[PDB]
Amino acid sequence: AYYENPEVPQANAYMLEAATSAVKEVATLGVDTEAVNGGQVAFDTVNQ
Amino acid sequence: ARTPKKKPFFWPEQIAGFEHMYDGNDDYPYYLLNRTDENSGDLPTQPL
Amino acid sequence: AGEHIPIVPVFGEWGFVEDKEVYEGVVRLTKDGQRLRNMIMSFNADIV
Repeated sequence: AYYENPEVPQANAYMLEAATSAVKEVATLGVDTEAVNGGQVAFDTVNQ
Repeated sequence: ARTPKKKPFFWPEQIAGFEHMYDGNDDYPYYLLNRTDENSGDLPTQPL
Repeated sequence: AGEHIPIVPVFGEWGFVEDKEVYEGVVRLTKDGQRLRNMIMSFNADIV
């Protein structure tokens, strides 16, 4: 008989999937053009 | 965060005097439980 | 020396919820998804 640690529940793994998708979601506004003039286009128009 | 997770169940009468054999640290490479008890002895069968 | 207010705040998307002001950069509710990852990171570190 050998000690059985918490193996990290399926609830934690389910939350990791929801977590990774959530943080990148707002972080990228929406890349209009690769490199310069990415997600900052919305900011750039009203800035000028 | 909140939930009990996979850890061994014991009885209060076989965990008596063992609290240095569980602490989350290496003070031990084994565990100890009470094998026999008064009012008819017992033998291991994985009682946990 | 101005003939108008010389202070120009730049905004991203700007408007009102109804009557309270609200505006957003690329960080607004990005904070949510970062905390779910941090949750799992802090809890499982304790298990380890």
